[PDB]
Amino acid sequence: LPIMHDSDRYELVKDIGSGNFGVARLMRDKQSNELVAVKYIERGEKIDENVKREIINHRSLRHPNIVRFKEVILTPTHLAIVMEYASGGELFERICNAGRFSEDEARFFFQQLISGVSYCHAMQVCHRDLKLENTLLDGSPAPRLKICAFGYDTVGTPAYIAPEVLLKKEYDGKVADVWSCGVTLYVMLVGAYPFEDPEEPKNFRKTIHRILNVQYAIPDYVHISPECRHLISRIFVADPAKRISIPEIRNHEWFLKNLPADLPGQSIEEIMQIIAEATVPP
Amino acid sequence: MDLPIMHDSDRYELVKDIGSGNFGVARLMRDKQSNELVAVKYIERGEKIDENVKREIINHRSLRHPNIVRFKEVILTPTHLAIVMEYASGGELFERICNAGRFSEDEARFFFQQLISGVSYCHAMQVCHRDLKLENTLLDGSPAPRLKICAFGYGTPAYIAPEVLLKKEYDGKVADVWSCGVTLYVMLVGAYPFEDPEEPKNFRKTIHRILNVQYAIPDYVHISPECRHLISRIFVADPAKRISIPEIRNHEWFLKNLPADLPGQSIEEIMQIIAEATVPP
Ligand SMILES: [Au+]
Repeated sequence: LPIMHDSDRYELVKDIGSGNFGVARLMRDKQSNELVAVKYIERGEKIDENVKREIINHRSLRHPNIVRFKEVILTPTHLAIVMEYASGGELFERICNAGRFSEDEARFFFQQLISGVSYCHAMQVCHRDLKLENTLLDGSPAPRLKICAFGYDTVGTPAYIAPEVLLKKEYDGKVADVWSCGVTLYVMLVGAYPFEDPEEPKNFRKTIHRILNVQYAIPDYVHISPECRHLISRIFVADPAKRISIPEIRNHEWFLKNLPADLPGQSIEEIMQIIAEATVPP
Repeated sequence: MDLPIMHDSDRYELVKDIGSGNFGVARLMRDKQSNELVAVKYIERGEKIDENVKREIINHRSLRHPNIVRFKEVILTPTHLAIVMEYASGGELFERICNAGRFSEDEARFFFQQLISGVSYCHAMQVCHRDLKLENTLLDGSPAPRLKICAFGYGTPAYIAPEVLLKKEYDGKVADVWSCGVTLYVMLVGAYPFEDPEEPKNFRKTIHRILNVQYAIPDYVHISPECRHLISRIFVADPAKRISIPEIRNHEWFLKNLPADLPGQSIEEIMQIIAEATVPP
């Protein structure tokens, strides 16, 4: 990992290498005191089109519940991509710490989740560009949800995979995403993944089976409003045609409860200048 | 292995069954009369209910400090005695460090203050050393997390003091001071001292560095001279010469921004029940 740059702007906090921020550098902005992550791609043949793509693509994303691009820098050696860093850890970890959430806390996060997914869809980012199986939390004393988009250790359950995705080579990514969000809601409320047998999580055949046949069962000791239960039943629908849609959720009674109403970087020119300047290696 | 079945279903709402971690294999449930969240450990009626268990529970029940994981109550089941205590829902302090990369000197001081408060208190109660799980402290659910130390239980050799490795007789309280130094360091640096980060399972090399007190605050980590001094005063191989808890309580770094603040169950019920659960259905 390439050495420490712009001491005037950023302080090296810590080099990390095992999250979903990838292998990265953790740095503080000596003005905002803001925490930021910094990825790196050697200068040369790597600085290609699909990169430039990702960078521009990403910058477009501006919704707060997203891990936002900040800036691009040029070193002699590398391309450094600097973005927001969620210092609050994984949402899953908070769940495990809690045992499970109250329906109201689950609703609080789920609102942010839908807001960010909706926004991302409205910029045409479906499915596999979105790490909806491992969402994170910012550092704040009141935690904001933070979704990673484009990554240029952590266990990922197959439970996140929608049945049509299991069964088919082509599908609507947005609908699949809805399924995913269902998984996250469930896990928040139950403290365990649906479909997955908690005692043989590595029995993938069994898991997949239950996904295909939509076999889930809210524990007797878990008690949720009938509205909530309904919403869940409306997401866990095998037929993508019949699965509730994002807007439909945006108007669902459970979703609307206590819903907050809220729900100067670089010239793209100079960005392109630095990408260019970066495609050649001294 | 597997737990007995939800009980006292009128005082407590079952939150979750868990099988590992720091609260071991246990049960999370909620007291409906405080809203507070609790954890439950289970021992099998009869022989296992030994004198160490008696002593451990009694000693546990004795402690009342906001930085210590607190005893709530004990309960009898057909199969098990149920011990109910406070549950730190904020996870491990270490996890928060990793999430942060490292702490600012002020945040590290904020937690370290609580650390010393709780250790000091435990010492005054003659609870040293192995009674404290000082290598794995925890946080409550507070948005502004409170440090929570597990006492009595029912990793990295970094925490072990040179004398604990070498000498036959040692003071557990002084050893504890060393431990607290480790915690401070790791908060500030984001890594354990002594332990080679690229060779964490090299316990030989680690131990070597412990015995020779070989540590090195990274160039990119910048701490006040007061802080650096304190650390130099804790990481002393000779226990005789190591800074003491009271000495720390009066150290300038410690005192900065120091907050000034720094209905149980009857002993009879308790003893009664520990006695009754000596017999196994
Ligand atoms: Au050696």
